[PDB]
Amino acid sequence: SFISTENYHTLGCLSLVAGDLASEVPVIIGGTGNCAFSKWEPDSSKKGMTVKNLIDAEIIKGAKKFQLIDNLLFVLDTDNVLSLWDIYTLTPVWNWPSLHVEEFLLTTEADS
Amino acid sequence: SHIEELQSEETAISDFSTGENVGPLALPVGKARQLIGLYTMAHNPNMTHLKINLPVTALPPLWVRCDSSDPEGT
Repeated sequence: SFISTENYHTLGCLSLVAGDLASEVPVIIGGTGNCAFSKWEPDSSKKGMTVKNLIDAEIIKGAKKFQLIDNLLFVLDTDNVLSLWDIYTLTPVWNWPSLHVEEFLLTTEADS
Repeated sequence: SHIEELQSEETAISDFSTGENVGPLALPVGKARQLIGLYTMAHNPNMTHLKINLPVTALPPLWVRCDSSDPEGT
């Protein structure tokens, strides 16, 4: 089933991340265009995902890469700037504008 | 704040008010997030502060009104 982001991401979607929090499936897609962020969640009454949250391309024009460890959406913007976000409501928690991080990797001895 | 200089004898269908005033309103959710972030940053010891060289003093909470302009319902 193809779901089109042509009505929200007019310049192509750049990064996609999928998780399972709050008894849902938050699929956060970061791209450039009318809306920088699109949060798709599966509709329980239908067959497909619908948009639940939208962030305009005003402060951040888009997301290049995501990494969702747990309740922490580390968002790398189009300016190679890393930031810390809370996935529950997408509120600004932290920002890292001093470090021009082209790519960031988070590694830990994961047990649970 | 303008002077009428055209004559319109046609019938216009519109409604008008005779004493209604807009009271307190709510800020946009995107605007509210910026202020919530500013409050969070102003009271964070891990900020590279530009005007304060001391640990930040705690203050009673901030609550920004939201107009629910997003499908959050907030």
